[PDB]
Amino acid sequence: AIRDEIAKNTELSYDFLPLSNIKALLFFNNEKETEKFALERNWPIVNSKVYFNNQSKEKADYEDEMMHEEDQKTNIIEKAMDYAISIEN
Amino acid sequence: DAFRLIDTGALINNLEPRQTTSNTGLLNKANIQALIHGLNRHYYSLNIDYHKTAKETKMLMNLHKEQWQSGLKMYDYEEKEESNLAATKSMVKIAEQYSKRIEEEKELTEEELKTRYVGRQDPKKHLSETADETLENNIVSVLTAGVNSVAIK
Repeated sequence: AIRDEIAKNTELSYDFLPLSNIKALLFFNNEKETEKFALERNWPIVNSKVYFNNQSKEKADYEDEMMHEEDQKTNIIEKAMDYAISIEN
Repeated sequence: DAFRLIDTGALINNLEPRQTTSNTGLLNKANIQALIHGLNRHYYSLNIDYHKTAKETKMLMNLHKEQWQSGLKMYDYEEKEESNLAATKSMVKIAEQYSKRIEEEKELTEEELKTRYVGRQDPKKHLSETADETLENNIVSVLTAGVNSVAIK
């Protein structure tokens, strides 16, 4: 659970890090096992380097018209203007 | 206005006055008040109403509002109101500047809370000037702002 908690920090705090450091930071005994943990966490791997493209987040169960919507952005801005009119009426 | 003669006759008939607001003469006051009883002759007591068909009433309701921008309200007044919005933003600021200055001098000069001041309604006049004007300036910057863009794609 500690290594999984560190993996959440390594995404934002490390833009690019090589393979040898991930083994030393998280205390791994194998380099091949190090890349196995990156597959379950969806970490892109290149030569002698490991990037993170997962910094962008989405999904997270279901949300509608809340927390940075997609196609309702234009409407909600106009909907918020129409809510104050009915309160006065 | 109208006139109709009576002279002899026209009586022994239905009820002329009972129709609309007749049987009058409190003091001398009616209509132009140059008339009293006789008017021209006999107080014909004009009654002016109007009746239209279903087609005529359907016209003036939708046709007559203020002027004709109608059928599309979006772009007609969009450019005209947006071009003066820069000057409108500066003019509405002056209205707020004179708002609190009236309420500040209102409560400063009254230590009593009684009436020697012939102030029978003092607050509601200046309170509505800071409210209705504020209520006028904000709604025209919101309801019009909703259709001021509406671009989407």
